[PDB]
Amino acid sequence: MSAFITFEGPEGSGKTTVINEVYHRLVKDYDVIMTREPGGVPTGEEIRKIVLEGNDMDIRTEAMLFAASRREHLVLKVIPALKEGKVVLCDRYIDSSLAYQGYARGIGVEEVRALNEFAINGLYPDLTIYLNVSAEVGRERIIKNSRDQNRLDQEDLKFHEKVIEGYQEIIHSQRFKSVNADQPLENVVEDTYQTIIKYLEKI
Amino acid sequence: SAFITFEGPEGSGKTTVINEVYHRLVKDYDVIMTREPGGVPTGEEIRKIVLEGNDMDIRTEAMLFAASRREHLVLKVIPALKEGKVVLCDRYIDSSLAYQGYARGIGVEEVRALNEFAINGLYPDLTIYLNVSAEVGRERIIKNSRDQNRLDQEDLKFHEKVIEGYQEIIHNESQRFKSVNADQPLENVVEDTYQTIIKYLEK
Repeated sequence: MSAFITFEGPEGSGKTTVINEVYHRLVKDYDVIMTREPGGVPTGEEIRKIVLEGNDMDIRTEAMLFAASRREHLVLKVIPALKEGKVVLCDRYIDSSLAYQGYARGIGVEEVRALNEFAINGLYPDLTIYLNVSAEVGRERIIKNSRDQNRLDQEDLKFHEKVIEGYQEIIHSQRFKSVNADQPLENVVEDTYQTIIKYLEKI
Repeated sequence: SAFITFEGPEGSGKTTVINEVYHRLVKDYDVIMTREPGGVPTGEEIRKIVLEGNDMDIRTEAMLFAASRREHLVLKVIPALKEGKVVLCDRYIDSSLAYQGYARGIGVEEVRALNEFAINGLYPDLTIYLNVSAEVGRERIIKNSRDQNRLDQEDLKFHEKVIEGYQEIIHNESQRFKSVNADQPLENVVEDTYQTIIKYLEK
């Protein structure tokens, strides 16, 4: 049957790699799609461009625009797939907004949750993989992946720590499954894949 | 000194923009503009090998363009930077990544490795991305083509892929990147680019 599976984690958690590798394994046996907001949905792309073009934009305005883009992605892409009985793998969803805008940026987690409950109208994921990386491991991955940087500055280090603190508060319901993302990526992929098959096959 | 690159797909107004921005900048800054390989003889000779090729392997092409890029860098750009000049360049590593790495399918991590070898740590201080939507870009190309009234399918698909490659590169949110809305009339694209550059130089 259908399943809406989201992937969450801070920068440096291996998330992009993980979702892609898992998608490539799952597609052999499941009617699966992989997406990331706005996912090619034109209204979502237009909304997101307003944020990209913003100049010192108010963070609550940004959050509302992201929530609107989220809804467009959900109604025009995700829900149609779930109605066809597909497995939908989504790279970031409500929890990202809560950790980044709510906690790290300081709007407030409850405030951003209220906004996002309006946007999703009850459509919480069936399963959410939290790629649980420590700040230090994540930092090295971020430096490695960053084309132009060899060390992170203090502002970036602190923000990364605050995002992790936020996610830790959020994950402390049954939809969340944590995977140890401090392991080599090959193991993070394997643990994630096994977590998902157990959910899908109800074993 | 500042090394500033301009990037964007065909139909982004790049040629017009760099030329007009340079004209204004010359009045107030010690600045030069160069079109890679910039008349550097070795860079030109290396490039000619590609231009005269017959069904040449794309990796061979990429390595030759990288060697040509390095000659431009060591013989023309770096000496100008060392003299305190601002150097505007019409294409650089982001173009190779979007075109060769993503669109032509060599692989982004592979082209990144080659780019890194070629530049030996010399990243732009500032990169202006002329962010055009595929549809406006398409229409600009048709407008500027004296021999075509419509683009063929293959060319449309390739254009879309290059834009998608650039979108992945700016999703990385590196501070050197600054996105300019290239869907606007060119007069506005020029103005926004010029204001972006002066803000950086006066910081």
